[PDB]
Amino acid sequence: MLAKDKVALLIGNMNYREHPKLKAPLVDVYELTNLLRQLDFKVVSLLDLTEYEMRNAVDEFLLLLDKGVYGLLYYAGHGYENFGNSFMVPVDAPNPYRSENCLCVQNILKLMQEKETGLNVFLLDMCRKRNDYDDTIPILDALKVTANIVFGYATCQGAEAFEIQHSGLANGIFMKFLKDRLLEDKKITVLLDEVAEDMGKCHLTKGKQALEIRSSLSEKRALTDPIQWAKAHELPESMCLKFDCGVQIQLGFAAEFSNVMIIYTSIVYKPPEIIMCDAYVTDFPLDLDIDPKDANKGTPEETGSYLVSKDLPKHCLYTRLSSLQKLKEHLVFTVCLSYQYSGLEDTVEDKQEVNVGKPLIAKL
Amino acid sequence: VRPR
Repeated sequence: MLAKDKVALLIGNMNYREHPKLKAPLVDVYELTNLLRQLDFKVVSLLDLTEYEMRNAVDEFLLLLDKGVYGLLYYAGHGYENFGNSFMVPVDAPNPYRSENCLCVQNILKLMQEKETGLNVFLLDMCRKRNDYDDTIPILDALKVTANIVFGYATCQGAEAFEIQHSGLANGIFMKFLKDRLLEDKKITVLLDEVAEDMGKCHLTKGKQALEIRSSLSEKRALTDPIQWAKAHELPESMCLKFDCGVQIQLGFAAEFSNVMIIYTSIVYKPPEIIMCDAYVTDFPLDLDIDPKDANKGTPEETGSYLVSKDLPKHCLYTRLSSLQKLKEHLVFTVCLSYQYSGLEDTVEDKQEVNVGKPLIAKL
Repeated sequence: VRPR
């Protein structure tokens, strides 16, 4: 079977304002993103989205879909299920909340079918208990019979999906088993059936979490099928800032998610006549809500990044810019330089505005 | 040990 293209939106919600926070969606999304890229998917991965941002992202996803295109949605975070409809809960959901604060997966499915996709895959890594406060009874149009729909639910209706408390960089339970099967060259239904059996050996979750598979896929389609973001993943180029005093500072940028970028700085040149100099970043747009106590750390790990010292240049200072989708205007920040001349006593301070526009998903 |  052939795909016209293969596109995936992955969303991982953790930083809930009014509900228990989660931890593993970060690692689950990161790792599924890379696995899907190995299978030649165009992937948008996003963390910590509000209701408005989740709908925007689905709208963007749906734009990428067309006839014959494989579309895959993965969601890791709080969810629930009422009356056969699954809902994804955004990080700004009130408590209590209801269906109007959430995205109904069946609505997304209907919209994808209208693009005449060749395959629709939903992997829902979320709880599926009822929401007693949500007594809306909205019957959607009967979906068309396109015989190309596959759901892999991390858990069964009325049950919870889990991740391991206090477990560092461990996956949630679903991704823990999915990750070791995703690359198999097998019909997606068969692949998921295998994951279900792997999970049936997980002692921790037996009797509480089991995969549910729902499928009407009547062709042997797989995530590996041959294909026969553009403005969504633009990264500013590395730049070399030369200050008046001769010091030069390298500024580099790394994508961690489509809405999380790491900036890092290092001294690449210090004139002989200057004895000491430090460079740091500051004055980021208020929208990104960067806390300066969290910036200019000696290690990526200290910024709360999934990235470790070995995936990035060494001996820099790193700053994590999450929530890039909130960036309304241009990403303008300041590179400050402190230095001192041999023979002098005064610490001199220079600064320089830098403007890299709207990176990654901020680009809209 | 932690539900979603």
